[PDB]
Amino acid sequence: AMTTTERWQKIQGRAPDPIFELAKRAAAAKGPKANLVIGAYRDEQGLPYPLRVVRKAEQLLLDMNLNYEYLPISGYQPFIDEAVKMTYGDTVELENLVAVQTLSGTGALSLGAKLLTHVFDAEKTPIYLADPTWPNHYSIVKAAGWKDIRTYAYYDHKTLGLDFEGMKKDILAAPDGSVFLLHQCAHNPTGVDPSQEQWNEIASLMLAKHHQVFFDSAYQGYASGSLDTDAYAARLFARRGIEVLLAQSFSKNMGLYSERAGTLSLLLKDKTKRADVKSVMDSLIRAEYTCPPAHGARLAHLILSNNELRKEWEAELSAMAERIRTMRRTVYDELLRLQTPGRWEHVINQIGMFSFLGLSKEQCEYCQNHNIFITLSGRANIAGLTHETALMLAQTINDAVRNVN
Amino acid sequence: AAMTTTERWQKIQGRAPDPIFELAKRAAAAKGPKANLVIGAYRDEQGLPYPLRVVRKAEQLLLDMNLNYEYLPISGYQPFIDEAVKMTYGDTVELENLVAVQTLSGTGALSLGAKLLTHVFDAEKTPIYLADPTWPNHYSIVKAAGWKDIRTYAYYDHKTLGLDFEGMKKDILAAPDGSVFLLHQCAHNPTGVDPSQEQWNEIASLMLAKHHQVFFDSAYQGYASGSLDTDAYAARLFARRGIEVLLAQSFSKNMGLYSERAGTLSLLLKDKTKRADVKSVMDSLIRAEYTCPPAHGARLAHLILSNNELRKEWEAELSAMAERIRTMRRTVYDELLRLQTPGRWEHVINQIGMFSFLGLSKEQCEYCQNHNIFITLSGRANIAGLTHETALMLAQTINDAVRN
Ligand SMILES: C[As](C)(=O)[O-]
Ligand SMILES: C[As](C)(=O)[O-]
Repeated sequence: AMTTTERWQKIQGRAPDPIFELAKRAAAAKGPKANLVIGAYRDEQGLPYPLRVVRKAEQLLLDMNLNYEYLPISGYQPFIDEAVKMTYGDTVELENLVAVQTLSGTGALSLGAKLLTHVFDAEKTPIYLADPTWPNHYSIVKAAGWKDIRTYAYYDHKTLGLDFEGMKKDILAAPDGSVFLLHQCAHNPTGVDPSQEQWNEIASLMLAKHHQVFFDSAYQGYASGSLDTDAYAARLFARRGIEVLLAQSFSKNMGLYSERAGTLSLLLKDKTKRADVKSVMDSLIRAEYTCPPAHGARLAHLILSNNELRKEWEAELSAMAERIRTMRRTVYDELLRLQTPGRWEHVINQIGMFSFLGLSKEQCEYCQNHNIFITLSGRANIAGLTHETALMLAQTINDAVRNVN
Repeated sequence: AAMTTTERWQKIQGRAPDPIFELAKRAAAAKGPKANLVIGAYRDEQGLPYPLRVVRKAEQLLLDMNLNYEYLPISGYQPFIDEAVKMTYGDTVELENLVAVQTLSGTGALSLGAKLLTHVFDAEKTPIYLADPTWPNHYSIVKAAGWKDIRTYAYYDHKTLGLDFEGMKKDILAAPDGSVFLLHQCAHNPTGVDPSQEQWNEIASLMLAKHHQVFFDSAYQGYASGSLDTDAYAARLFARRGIEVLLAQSFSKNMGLYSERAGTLSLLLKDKTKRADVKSVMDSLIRAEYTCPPAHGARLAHLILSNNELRKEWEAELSAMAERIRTMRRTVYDELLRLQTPGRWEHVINQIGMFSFLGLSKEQCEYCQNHNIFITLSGRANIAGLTHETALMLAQTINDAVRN
């Protein structure tokens, strides 16, 4: 603390991201293995799967010779409009909402959490996250300045299902005018979503308590294989009059992980305030990164907008969702043939890319040590499996259960 | 007292608009003959957006590589980082003794760097010094990163239209030891005024004696003079003088990659264990903001930096862009001489890079704007948006503004 060298010498290091680390360990791991850490889709051969429609869009886009001039702060409008239309339906009135392009879902979550501090007192108003949830959610929200982060009950670790009664109690027990970060479909990590009727009950509670709803929509398409089906909760909440804030990602459903394409949108009840909310969002973006990367949004716009590419895309995503169910069925069937102790129906009843297996930290540690790389919380990327490794996963679960529990 | 969400959203405070934004909009919508010289992007000799030929080549090469779209590491695409830092510092002892990450271009590196520095300095008490004048977004970025005592150092001499080097030195010395100084590495924005080599060396010495932290904004290497070496002088000199340089790098102007957002943040730091701690803070800050950076811009810049043939093509293509800006500076100058406009006008050809402080009063800049010559009220013009034709128009309108 006199020369700059001395000043830097005192910088406090930070722990590394456990997920991204484990994925690195898995990727380095030796013989036959299952790298099931990160939620990234793999094909039948277990290899990365750039979508055929994205390969088509690459060539279309290159032939068009668009320029590289700065986007507006808010980003590439053709993409934003199509993207909001994909989640809210061709019905949606673009004029009654505010929406910007973001750095995928993470970017929309960070941006939205910061925005909310201009409307709510982030020193006092709680923000509620699901129990359990993406551990990065807590980090993002905290970094954005939220000082009272809480949990709503969601998953029942005994029944390996939804704890809906606990969720309702926690919504009602929260102070009025709190923020709730909800998973729009394919809850991460549990893979269990409310029913349609349960979503409508949640909406009525959010209304009666004057809560702010923040949807995280990272997996639209993966809960059912159908984009329209999976948009049910967002569309319901819109129809019910909720001022929905929603963070959207194209990393998983279009496979654009590396290009960072997403949106942040707000259904603003008072149209005269749209300009003011846009001006805050734009100042937040301007002071971080000035404007977003164009390539991913340009690619996604072509795929959303063109009727042929859009239908090809939806068929490709439907097939992706179906390979995941086949993998679930393969693991489940093998768990039955080995007569592994316990119930395993949640492997096939859960939806999305993951299975939340319900194993102990020690059983998970066992798995990792036999080259089955699932998280310590028991989360497994089913979309990482091949027929070979789905069988290995079951065999290792069977071993872990019979030998540690 | 707001109760419903709609009532809370009702109370949100709109954030005042960028006056440059409003002017640029006026300029872009204007009919009739005009010169839109507001926003800082390169235009070619026909006044048009200029995708680089080497970037169009690299696009096709990348497509033919059949690459996937899987996440980059949090810190970004490491071959890009390595080539990017080798470009600014050269193939030298530095490359092993630094920490660097990919960022969302210069802006991203500036925000990340300003946040990072709050983990080494007390942003509540330690002053951070910006140039007088500077890019208005500098103030926004630092304020938003948490800096509470934002100050300025004398830089442009509004009388001489050159550098106020004595005043700069005085402010460097008068600041408390251990302050942060955000320096423009080359092509100062908005003025085009840069210190000489010998002046940069005096500055390095002052920074060492005062134990100031140096934060370089490096948005224009190569693009300023046409030479990557020339334009890297300050960074390399400061490195050689032993300064722990924090540096924000952009490929927006020098590769025309405005839309793809490719940049780096790097720190020169000797101890290897501490390099890894610094890294861990950079990665933590990234992760909570956007998880990892976009790949397409980084893959384009890496291929151009690394492919020996594209690298050579690019340096020639950049040299020609820089030359064309000088050419426009020369055209304006000659016309102002030709028209015998009152006053000194040599600053038009002594300034370097895209931007020029023309030296006009507010009333004269208003006159330019009302005659469809869109420069800012502080007299900033983007020389690089001129054509031979609008260069002459500018000089003639300046000559009218000055005369009435
Ligand atoms: C983790 As994401 C939705 O920012 O690719
Ligand atoms: C203005 As920039 C250096 O972030 O493209």
